[PDB]
Amino acid sequence: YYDIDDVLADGTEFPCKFQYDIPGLGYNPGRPITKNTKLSLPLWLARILAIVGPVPFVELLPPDMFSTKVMNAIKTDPVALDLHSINSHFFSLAIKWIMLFSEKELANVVSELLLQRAQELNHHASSTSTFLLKLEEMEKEIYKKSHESYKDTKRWMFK
Amino acid sequence: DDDNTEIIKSFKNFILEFRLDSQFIYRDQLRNNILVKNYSLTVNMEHLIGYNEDIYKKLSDEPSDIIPLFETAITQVAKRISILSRNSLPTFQLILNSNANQIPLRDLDSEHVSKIVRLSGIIISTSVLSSRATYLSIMCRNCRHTTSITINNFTVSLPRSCNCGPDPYIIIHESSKFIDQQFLKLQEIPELVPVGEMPRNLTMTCDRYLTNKVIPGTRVTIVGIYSIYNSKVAIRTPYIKILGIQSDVETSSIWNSVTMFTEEEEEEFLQLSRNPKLYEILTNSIAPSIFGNEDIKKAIVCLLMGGSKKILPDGMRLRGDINVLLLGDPGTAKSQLLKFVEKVSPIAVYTSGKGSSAAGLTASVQRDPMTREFYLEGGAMVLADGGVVCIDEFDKMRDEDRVAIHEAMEQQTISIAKAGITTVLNSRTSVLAAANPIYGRYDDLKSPGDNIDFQTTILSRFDMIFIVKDDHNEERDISIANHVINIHTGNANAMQNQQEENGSEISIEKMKRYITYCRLKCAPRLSPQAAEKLSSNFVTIRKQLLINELESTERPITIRQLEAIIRITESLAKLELSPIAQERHVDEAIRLFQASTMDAAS
Amino acid sequence: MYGDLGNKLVLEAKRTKQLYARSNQDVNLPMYHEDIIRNILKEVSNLRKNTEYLKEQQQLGMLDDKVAKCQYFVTLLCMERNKRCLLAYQRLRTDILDSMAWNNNGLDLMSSITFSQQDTNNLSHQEQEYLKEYCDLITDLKSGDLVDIDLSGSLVPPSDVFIDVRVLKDAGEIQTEYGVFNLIKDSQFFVRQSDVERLIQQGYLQKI
Amino acid sequence: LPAHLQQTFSPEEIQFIVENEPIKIFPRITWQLITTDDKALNNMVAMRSTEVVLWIALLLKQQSKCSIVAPQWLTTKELDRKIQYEKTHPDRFSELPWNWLVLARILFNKAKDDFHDPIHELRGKIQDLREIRQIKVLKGLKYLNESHLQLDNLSLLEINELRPFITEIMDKLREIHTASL
Amino acid sequence: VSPQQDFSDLMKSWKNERCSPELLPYPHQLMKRLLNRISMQSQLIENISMGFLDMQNESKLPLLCMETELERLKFVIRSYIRCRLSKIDKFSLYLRQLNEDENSLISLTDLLSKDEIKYHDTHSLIWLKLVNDSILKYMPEELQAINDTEGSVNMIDEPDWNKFVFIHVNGPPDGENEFGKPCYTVTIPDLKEEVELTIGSIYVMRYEVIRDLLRDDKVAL
Ligand SMILES: Nc1ncnc2c1ncn2[C@@H]1O[C@H](COP(=O)(O)OP(=O)(O)NP(=O)(O)O)[C@@H](O)[C@H]1O
Repeated sequence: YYDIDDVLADGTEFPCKFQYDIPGLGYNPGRPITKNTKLSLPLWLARILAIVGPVPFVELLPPDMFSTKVMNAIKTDPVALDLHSINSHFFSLAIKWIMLFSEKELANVVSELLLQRAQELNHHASSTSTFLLKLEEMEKEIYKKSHESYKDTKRWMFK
Repeated sequence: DDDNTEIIKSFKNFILEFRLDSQFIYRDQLRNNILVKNYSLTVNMEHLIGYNEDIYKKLSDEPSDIIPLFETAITQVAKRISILSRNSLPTFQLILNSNANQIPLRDLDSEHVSKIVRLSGIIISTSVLSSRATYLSIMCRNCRHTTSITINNFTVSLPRSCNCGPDPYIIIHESSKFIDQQFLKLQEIPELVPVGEMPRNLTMTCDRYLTNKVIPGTRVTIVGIYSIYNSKVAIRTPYIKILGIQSDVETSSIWNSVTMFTEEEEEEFLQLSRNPKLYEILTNSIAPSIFGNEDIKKAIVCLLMGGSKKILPDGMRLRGDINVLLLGDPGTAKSQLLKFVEKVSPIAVYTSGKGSSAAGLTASVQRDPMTREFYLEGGAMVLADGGVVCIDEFDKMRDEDRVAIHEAMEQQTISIAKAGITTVLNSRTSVLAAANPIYGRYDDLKSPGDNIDFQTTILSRFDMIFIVKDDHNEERDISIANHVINIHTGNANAMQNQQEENGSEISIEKMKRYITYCRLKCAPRLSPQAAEKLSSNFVTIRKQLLINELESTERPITIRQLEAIIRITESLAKLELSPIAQERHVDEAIRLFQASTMDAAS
Repeated sequence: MYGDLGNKLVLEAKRTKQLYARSNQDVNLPMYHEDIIRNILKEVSNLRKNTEYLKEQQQLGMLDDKVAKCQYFVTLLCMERNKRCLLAYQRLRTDILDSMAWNNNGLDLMSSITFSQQDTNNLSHQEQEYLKEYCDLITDLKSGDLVDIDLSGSLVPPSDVFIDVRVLKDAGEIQTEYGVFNLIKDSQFFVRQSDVERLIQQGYLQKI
Repeated sequence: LPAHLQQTFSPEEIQFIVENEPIKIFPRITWQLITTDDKALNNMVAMRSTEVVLWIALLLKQQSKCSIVAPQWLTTKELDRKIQYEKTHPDRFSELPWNWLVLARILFNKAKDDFHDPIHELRGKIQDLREIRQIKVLKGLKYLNESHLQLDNLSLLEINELRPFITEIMDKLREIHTASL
Repeated sequence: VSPQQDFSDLMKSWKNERCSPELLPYPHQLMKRLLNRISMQSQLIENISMGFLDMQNESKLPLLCMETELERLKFVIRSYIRCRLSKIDKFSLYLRQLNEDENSLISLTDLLSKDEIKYHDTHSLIWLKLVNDSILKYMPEELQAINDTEGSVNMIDEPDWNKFVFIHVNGPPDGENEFGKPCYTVTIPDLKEEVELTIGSIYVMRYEVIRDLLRDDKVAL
């Protein structure tokens, strides 16, 4: 889409092995690659590669960032974990995998991640320290519109 | 204490009532910081003297007996601010600074003891974090009476009242609350007032949000209170408890670090990048003192920015930024120059050694003769990490860890396997070699090599090596000689640089903030073809110095020399604040080391 | 190695979004990358060159192979990919410039976009023609109203009503309109909000 | 293309909104003015209570040919009943004139002379009022969920200043949640 | 017809406008009488202003009061229109996606002002000039279209009726849709059940579920 982050979000590679042999290698001299050869792939191409085959072209193993490891890691103390370190595009992404793969539980978890995050993120409304570094890009911009709102507001409040 | 409670009301008044037109600055500051979890407030004593003189007159009198009271109210203030009731809320810290009036350290005796003293000095070494009590409670060893002590500041042994006796109480360690304490060892400023003697160090102590606020070895200002405690007649050890501490300009820096942001910087730093003269105007920042020597003058800049440092897996990592040689005849200005260079660095250590001033040039681990157990004592190179390396007398450097310089410059590290400790500790420090060459101009008609100790390899270890040759030549002098008498009185050249400040030139305390600024953004990099150009340039540098060596001349060149010139590219580029580097961009870095190639040809 | 090349470009698009975002706002777009998009273009033409070739090859020996069926469902994606990148790059590159139009012309008496938007040469000619054509279009919005608007002007609400503006090294006076207020270096006034709006954006007036 | 803000209103603007509200004044003066949205009036009785719009009163107060009445809601002893209601109702925000914060700054800037002892009093009471109200806001912010919001009594300044944060966020909430299906 | 109701609904339109999720109808039926009314006294005031030069061989207060009234009212419609022009640009494609379609309600004279449709297509057209001469040459065949593929996606966007916004409820009550407990209204959300509503209560939610109530003028924003 026309937000840079939308073409940028599919710039992430996901573990995927193909269910078929694929002559005309997309990458160098296969020319085919044998079925079930593991490869990290951009979501923009991969997203449909499941939708067409009724068995799909691609198997799509679970991503490294959605591991039980991380999924409960966030469940422990959401504020402390660094989202910038993980992707950094996550809410801009996890939304895409939860659409494409259509999961139901991790959602109810993830939403809460952003919730707690925002509970804190509002607390910076007042005029960082270590925190400002570790935010996701959308988590970084929410800060912009939110903060700058105040940043104008107080400047109005006095002269 | 209800007198103190009236004082409590007095400060609650002080906060709720006070106004700068119209917001109540401290009041805003509170709800601001409670979400920071700062739990502390910095109050101008002038808004205080402006609010009520009385409370200060008694505050300035025995502040020790009041400062906690001052807090007991503002910690209550948060109660009437943070939340509404009808948790747990930590007892506040307070940090007060004021313009005040500066006092020199050598004159501090008796008198002002147990009062406020603003003063600067400089910290030498940081003590390790030492945690101290905040709340503690105790059951009796005998009657099992449950005591609760709030330990407050600012010794005091545990109270014995419910055999029962003499004092049957041991801490409930499980339920207790705590705080850190720093124990600053800090030293008077280098300039005043040594008279003839040695600089004193007077010990002070941080706590809570004051801790780790100040780097070892940086210029700082502490206010605090002059006081004493026994610490094995009556002969008690002098010290100062700390409130509040403020960095001398900035110093901020640490860690990661600071801007913050004051937007005009980005623009003003970008306009610098849009100034074609900026590289060269940096060159004109470096020596208001030194007129001329523009070559090495361009050479200093590129170091400070930091060069390419790229970590590519596996653990292989190449250094930045590099090394430089000021070796040349006395009259080079290179010590005067270096005494510019270190003052330029945000963080660095000036070493004329041997090692400076008393420093083992490398950290020398030395046993605490009390309670045994070797501990690393720190080192000039160690403390200067991520900062400039200053060296004079490099003819004379310690030979054993001369090699630790032969190493730390390159591998960005020093390995100490000595005694117990095996830790390989970081010196990313970038060296500038200022030593005086053997016999001055006499190594010029000789083999210019082996000039440095007994091996030529040190040169390879260094990068930008520069031989400064001043013949007594006409008119290049008469203009700098003209420059001289202006420089001295009345600073007729130091006024002439202030209209270049308005016209062009940088302020250079700025230059700190510039180089601090663009060293924290990610490392710049060249496009491929300037590199291949380094390949056809150097294939002829190396070709040239085998052909130059057709005379069987001993020497000088390595493959770390080409790479050395590489790092100069990302240096001069990091000036630009550009992720890339242009062909010619790199090219004047080439012409910049090209004089050193003729240093090989001479 | 494939649709990646555009990602450098959209990354640059991120940074150049940041150069308008806080920013503080001086605008001044760095350049149109003519070289890199053409690298993309030689591969985007190469892609449909390969695909047109396969459209020949599918007709002969591939025989609508289920895999031969893939690369139309595959390479064309990167066509859409590039398109996304380029489009949004330019929609950025334009939205920023249309914004650069609206704010200032600019304002009286614009009277020209000349020297305004200092990029000039640096801004790619297709965008130069476009932009100037677009403010040609906005002049027609000055035609439609008949307010009078002063859409380009009067962005911020009025108050109240009189202010003191000081002139900065500006002469002047251009004040033939309304009445002649005699602009001199270090000259301030006491005047209503109305006349302010033009020379305050024209840079001549200052203090509010 | 407004760029800024853009969805939310600038406080600078919202003040222009509230400035359009009716209030009472005490005229010095005894054409028409015609205007548009004014109606009134014929030469308006001096030294008497009369209803007008704010901004006109602002300007004539700037000529001091009028005097603005303190709103009957704005008083010390009144602020007490409301803030007390505020402490004893940890969830509801009680009740307010709703343009008030703006009104406060507006009047204190100029109208300051007409009140009796607003100085060093109300600015504190409303600072604190805005305080406990602000924590009531911020504490209410943990119930934040899609899709329901009761802000009930909250001022347009109060709200608008924080608008981007709940709006923008809540979209990221609802979108993903219903997206689950 | 009340001149004050004109500006009341002018602000209603404006205030609703910037906060709005997406572009809504152009109130020409009332604005018209306005854009004329402004020039009415815009001309009148100068007659009594230069007529004030006739006494010159005192009361300027309502003079510049009246003057002020204009620029204060004239600025009003600016943000209103400009915002729409922006949302037009933002939606320029979708506007045509609804335009080429028969059903249901289109630009016509109905959604856009005459200047708005002119600006609309002139902008999208010149946009096409700029995009076509530069990145579509260079224009492989399936790529020759700027619109839905399908996926992803594009604009399309943004018929987002789902978005969150602040609102304030009001209507001239029968005391229609009022069910209690004190007050109206429903109706239940797409994935959830009823809340419901009262006028004194400001209830934030999806623009879809509440949209009719903007159309009904049952709630402020
Ligand atoms: N631009 C200049 N060039 C040369 N000399 C200068 C300059 N400006 C000042 N001087 C004077 O000349 C001296 C320059 O330093 P110099 O004689 O080279 O000693 P040095 O080499 O820097 N010290 P050392 O490292 O031990 O050899 C200073 O003592 C100044 O008094």
